[PDB]
Amino acid sequence: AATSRDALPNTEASGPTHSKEIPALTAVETGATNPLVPSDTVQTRHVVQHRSRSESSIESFFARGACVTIMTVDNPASTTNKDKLFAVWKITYKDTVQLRRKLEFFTYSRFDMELTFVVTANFTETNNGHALNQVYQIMYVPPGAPVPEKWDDYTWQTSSNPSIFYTYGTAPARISVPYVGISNAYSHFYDGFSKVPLKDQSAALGDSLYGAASLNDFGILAVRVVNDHNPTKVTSKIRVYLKPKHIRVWCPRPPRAVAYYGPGVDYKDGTLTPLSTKDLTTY
Amino acid sequence: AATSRDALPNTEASGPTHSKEIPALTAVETGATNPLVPSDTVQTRHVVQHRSRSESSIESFFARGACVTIMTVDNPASTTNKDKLFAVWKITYKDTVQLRRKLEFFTYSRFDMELTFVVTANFTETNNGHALNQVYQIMYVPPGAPVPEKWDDYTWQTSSNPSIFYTYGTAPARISVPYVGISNAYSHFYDGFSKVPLKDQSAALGDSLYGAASLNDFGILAVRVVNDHNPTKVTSKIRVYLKPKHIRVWCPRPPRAVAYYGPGVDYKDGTLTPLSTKDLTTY
Amino acid sequence: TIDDSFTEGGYISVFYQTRIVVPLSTPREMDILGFVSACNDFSVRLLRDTTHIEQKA
Amino acid sequence: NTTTMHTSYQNANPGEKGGTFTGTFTPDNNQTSPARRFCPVDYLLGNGTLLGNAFVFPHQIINLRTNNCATLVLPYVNSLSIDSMVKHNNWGIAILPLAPLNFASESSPEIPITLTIAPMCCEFNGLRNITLPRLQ
Amino acid sequence: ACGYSDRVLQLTLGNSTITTQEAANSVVAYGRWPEYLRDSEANPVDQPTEPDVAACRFYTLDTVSWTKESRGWWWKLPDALRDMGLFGQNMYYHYLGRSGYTVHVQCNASKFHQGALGVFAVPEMCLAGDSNTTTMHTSYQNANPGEKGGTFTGTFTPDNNQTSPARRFCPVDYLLGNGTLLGNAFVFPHQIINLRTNNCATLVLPYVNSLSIDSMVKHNNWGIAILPLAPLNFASESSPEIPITLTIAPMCCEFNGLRNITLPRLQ
Amino acid sequence: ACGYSDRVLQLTLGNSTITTQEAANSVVAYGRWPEYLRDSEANPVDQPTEPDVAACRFYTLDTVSWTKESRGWWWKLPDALRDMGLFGQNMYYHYLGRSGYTVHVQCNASKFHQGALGVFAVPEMCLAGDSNTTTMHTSYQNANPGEKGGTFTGTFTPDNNQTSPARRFCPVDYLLGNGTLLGNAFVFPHQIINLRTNNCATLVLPYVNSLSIDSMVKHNNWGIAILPLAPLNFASESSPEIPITLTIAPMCCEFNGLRNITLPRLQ
Amino acid sequence: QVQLQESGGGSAQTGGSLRLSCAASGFTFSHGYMAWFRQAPEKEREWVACVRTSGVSAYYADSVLGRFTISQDNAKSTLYLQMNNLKPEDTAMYYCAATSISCSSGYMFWGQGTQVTVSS
Amino acid sequence: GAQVSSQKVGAHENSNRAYGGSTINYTTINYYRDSASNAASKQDFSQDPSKFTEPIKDVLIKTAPMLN
Amino acid sequence: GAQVSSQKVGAHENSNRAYGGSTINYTTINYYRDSASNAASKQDFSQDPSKFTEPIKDVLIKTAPMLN
Ligand SMILES: CCCCCCCCCCCCCCCC(=O)O
Ligand SMILES: CCCCCCCCCCCCCCCC(=O)O
Repeated sequence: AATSRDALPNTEASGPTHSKEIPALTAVETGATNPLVPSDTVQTRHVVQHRSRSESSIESFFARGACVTIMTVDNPASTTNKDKLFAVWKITYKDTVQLRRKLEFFTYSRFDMELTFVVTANFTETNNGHALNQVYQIMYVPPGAPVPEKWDDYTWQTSSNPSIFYTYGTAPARISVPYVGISNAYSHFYDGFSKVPLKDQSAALGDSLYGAASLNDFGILAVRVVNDHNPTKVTSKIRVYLKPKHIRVWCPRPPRAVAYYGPGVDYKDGTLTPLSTKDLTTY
Repeated sequence: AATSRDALPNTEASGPTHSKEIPALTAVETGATNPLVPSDTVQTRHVVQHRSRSESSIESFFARGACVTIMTVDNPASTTNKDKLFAVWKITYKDTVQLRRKLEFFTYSRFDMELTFVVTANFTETNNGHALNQVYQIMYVPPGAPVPEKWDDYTWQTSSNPSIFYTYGTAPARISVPYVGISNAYSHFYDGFSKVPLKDQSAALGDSLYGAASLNDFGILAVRVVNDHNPTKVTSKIRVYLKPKHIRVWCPRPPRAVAYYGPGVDYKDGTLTPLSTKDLTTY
Repeated sequence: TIDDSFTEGGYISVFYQTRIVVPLSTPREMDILGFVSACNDFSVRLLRDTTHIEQKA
Repeated sequence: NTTTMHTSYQNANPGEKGGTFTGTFTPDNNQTSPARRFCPVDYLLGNGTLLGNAFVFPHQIINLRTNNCATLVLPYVNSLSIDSMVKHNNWGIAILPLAPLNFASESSPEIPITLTIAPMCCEFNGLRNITLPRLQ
Repeated sequence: ACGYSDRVLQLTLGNSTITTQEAANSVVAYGRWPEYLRDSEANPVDQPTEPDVAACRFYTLDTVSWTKESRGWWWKLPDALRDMGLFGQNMYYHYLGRSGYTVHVQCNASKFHQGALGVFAVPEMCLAGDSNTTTMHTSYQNANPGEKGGTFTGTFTPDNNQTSPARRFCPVDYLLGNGTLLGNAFVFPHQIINLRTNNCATLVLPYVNSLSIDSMVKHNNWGIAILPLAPLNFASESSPEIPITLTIAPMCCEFNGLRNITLPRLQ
Repeated sequence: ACGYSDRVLQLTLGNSTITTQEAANSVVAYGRWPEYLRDSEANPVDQPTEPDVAACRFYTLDTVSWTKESRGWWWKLPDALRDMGLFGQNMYYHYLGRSGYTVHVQCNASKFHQGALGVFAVPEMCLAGDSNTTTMHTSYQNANPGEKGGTFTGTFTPDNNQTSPARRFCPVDYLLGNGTLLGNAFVFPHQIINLRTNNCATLVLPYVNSLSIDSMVKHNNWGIAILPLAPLNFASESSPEIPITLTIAPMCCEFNGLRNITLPRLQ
Repeated sequence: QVQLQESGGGSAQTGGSLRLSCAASGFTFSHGYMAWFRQAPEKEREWVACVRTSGVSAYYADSVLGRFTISQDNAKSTLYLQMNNLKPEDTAMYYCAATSISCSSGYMFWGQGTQVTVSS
Repeated sequence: GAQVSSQKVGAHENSNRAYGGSTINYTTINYYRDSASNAASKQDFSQDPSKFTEPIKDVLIKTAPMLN
Repeated sequence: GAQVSSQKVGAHENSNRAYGGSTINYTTINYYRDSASNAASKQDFSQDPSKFTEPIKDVLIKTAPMLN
């Protein structure tokens, strides 16, 4: 019943003391933190506490949208040699640093996921040519579904896939995705392997990655310019912003101290130094 | 219970007088203002007062939006020598004159703050080139948070910072910020220093500014063009308009007579002359 | 949450009250470990981005 | 005229001897070693505003023919409930002659002014070692 | 009155009994006691096998040594108990398995000895690799070092042989072996054996995972990391040595999907 | 049951807290706790200033040393606290002042150390002179040695320089520094720190005098004398050393007759 | 984009002198201070010297007193650090920390720094 | 949870069967959880300026001699 | 089926005849069938940290000796 926006426990006025009770003495061998408050050690007056923990609630701590990835696509001229650039990105929070570390404060989580799409385009070649306002399809390809090989192949029919046709210039795109995990919680860290190396099998056949569950965990997004070739080249950058809503978490873990290296927990050399120089007897 | 839109006290009909009571005589040594009304000194008729003080209420006096700052950014060509201009402005009402003086009518205040963003762009170089409608991120960097050093560095991920992606051409941008002060009122004037110059310390170590609290009081805003380099240069001006809502104030102070000079109370020479020439016996 | 004079916090110090005494055949020097924790009355506000991590390029 | 908010602590707090107002603003030109003090112009109430508006502050005017003293009880006023006294001054007591001194047909009259202030309802928190400020 | 103390503890599981006279109470991880799967959270449809007394008993892992040189030590559960009586047998015989533990670490000395050992319990204790070229490259054979377990190192030394990698964990001590400052290791349930005070660490651990029941062969639930917070010191000696012994007891263990035995390639 | 002991004591005054694990209970001098002046016994007519938290807190006096050579040590209250924060400030600002104290003497060692220290509290601890020619001749400057205090001597050596006397106390140890046999020193409230047992001495002292309130500058109420009943011994050593630290806390202090500050000639 | 860029090098013999500069841009709201900081090879970052906004009122660190000179040219929007009598203790990295300040400690903008080496 | 408030009619339209007459009201419904977000009510109180006009300890009676 | 919830008033406007005073509320009505689509309520519970602070089997009593 104690909500987030509740006033914190008050400070009780306590006077001088000379008794056989020892708030001050403990033993951190027990693993337990000694739970004291100012009054326990020094004389205090009465204080009606006003501050609340309101903002520090798990839900509020993740209430911000965050850039997960930057997908780049383009629409070149018809005569061109290179193909029209259409991107495919494996949906994961671990491509960027910020949001990841925040999510790493715990062992597991559940959250309905909100994605936002900020598209931004421009020309590239020195020319005064023209491009009419461009549209963009963002097709979510769940694991196993046919990944588009061309920018104009059958896959874009999306008879079952959930897509979003964004018209450039209008407000950023947004879609809601519930907790879609195969487990009873999303796993930030997975101490194990997908395969088991059997003895009646060759090492190769039984080998897999350390820390990985399913290579394809959530699927890929596919983004393409819908409008056809235009004599003047136009490149586009779609920025995805994720805001984890309705979030729950379990078992806290120490926050990442050294820079990330790969999708794993691994650390690169040359970054193994986080704390600076400070003399013990210097304030 | 006497509201803002209340009719003012009526004018009571009072006739001739010849008594030992003296409304007319006072003594402004007491500091107190003699509280009279027409009837006290001259014969009056009865008047049903219609006018109200409605508009003069503290809330209404600040009910206007006001230009606090003009932030300039640009998006130059990829080949260029100079970097893409991205501005960083220290959030303060004292950069402009108007709103400041209004806020200076008192010693302290509390107000939920509304900011509006009016962006306006144009080309610069003589050329007929093209730029597709540009987006703009306005990232609020609270004190201590990582200030962006590049236009494309990690900081723009904004995993915890509150940002606003404005698409050009749509209605001006607006966000609400509550009373975020560290004190129990915002301080317009602070007669004191942040540091104390101790005797067992060097003058340099104990020195600070006069009238300043915390150098970083509210943080900085960071604005950048989101779209990448475009062959034709496009400069942009983001105008911020603040409207202090839900405002309270305390202790009135004489309004600024001479032009402002710096963030302080200080006055420059050559501006020490506000009142003009008028002869004592000339209407 | 940053170094500031206006919002300074003070000083935490540790001094020998008496001294450390050990009998013979005993390590004459040892260690002390320090811990810190907020109290029930503690709170934090105005969410912001941290500097204790970054992504260079 | 070169450095805003530059008055040094030692000049900001002139203790019991206090300070004065001046009839003219004279900039400090020695940029080799600034004087770093307040130059509070009288008519500007020493803060860029016309003296005539000084009445918005609680006040009394000792007008010789009438009274002989001014008593102004002041409550604690600040943005915080309690604050560092060493660093910050709550109130300010400014005395300026609205009407110049005149006595008989004399050229040099003189009369003294004495200030007696009494702290009230004072409370202090966070007891520690004594601060020896650098006042000079 | 009768003399009941926090230091004196007698734990009993099955046919094994652990005693102690210098304890520091006991730790129930996240306050939850280990338990059997409730119909509400059930997942596999078959009748689960609960070995009970057969597997719910203390098993002593070979004893390691502690010297001034020691950086650290680590194990994985259920991994560590992969070859402990019926628990292992049952483990290898089923596709799924969930188990909790009563971890008791034993390390005594004299009132003339000094130091501190922090036995930490980390659910999903992922450790870091040894290559600056290949992320997440530690091979299964090095990920699961059984009852002998592993250690922590004082320096990160990259593996350069790209002709045949060493594919192991190089878990830097101060980084708790996972890129985070050790000082924060207390967020995990824990006890610190500080010689002058106690002589043992008891950490009861409930089953913790993202799933109700999971493949034990493939995945380790908990992690037991022991690193000397205070280095070992004894008298005016240059080479002191005292042993550390780990005895872990699986609790409320249940296994589903009975099939032929898995003979893993451990070497 | 819960483990409450006589040895474990936590005292708190204002913003200071004293703990201890090897105490021998505590002494309330003459059973009376220090208290504020009651209207029944009031004397000065003005509103007394009661500094409370401002002065009622523990103040540590510089630490002295204990060796086999040590004869003794002594202090005077309020004298000893003449330069301790606000208590001193207030002391110097008033003509009258009454205060009680919570004297805590700290001196720990090893179970291998041996000796006993008798911390005695003597109200009106008058000490003897050093001249065989002039009685009651000790000068104020020598009567009040502040926080550094004084010592006892093993032999009485008269002062012969009658050209310029030394005018100090020569307090013979066995004579308790006042012409009486030490063995009778127990009639005063006291505790004896006997190394093998305890580690501290706590003597709460109420205001004791012939007047309800008195000039603190001029007169000392109590006296804290510490003399080794059993000499210091450690191992088979020739020069052992252990420190003694005094922390005193004024209690229920009240001052009357506020005036300008007194700058005494202490040197 | 308050661009603070140091210059001045660092490879002099023991006893010489170097001119450490710093190009400033963006919006340096004059009022406040502008300064210099050193990190040293293996020590804590230490304050060198601070000069006032436009005012040539400054201070120096006890260690560097008189041997370092910090000025400015607000026309050229630059600050300068002349350093005479370089020594083995002065060998270190130097940073132009010129923003906000108000004193000799607060900042929102630093530079990339440059290394100095007084060899002998 | 709509907030219906009345308006101070100024220019009266030739109506008392819709406008002009029968008290004109307006509806308001907040759209956000934060108090900061709300629209400025404008239904504020006024007060006695005596706290500034008569900062005297003994009550000011206009009809009598100020200094008595 | 509107959801009316109250707000924790921070900066009080000079009103108690519309704002400031008489408890400020806000309306919310879901627009989709999916729970995922809803706006984040923010009316969340807090709890006892003892599950982390005191992970001990026998209750921790601050006033007594830890190890008894
Ligand atoms: C139109 C998009 C529809 C569906 C999008 C599916 C992407 C889901 C991404 C969820 C990320 C949760 C990460 C937790 C990792 C884990 O489960 O172990
Ligand atoms: C997205 C922007 C979020 C936060 C913006 C914070 C800026 C707050 C500015 C408040 C100005 C109040 C000025 C009063 C001065 C004072 O407190 O002394």
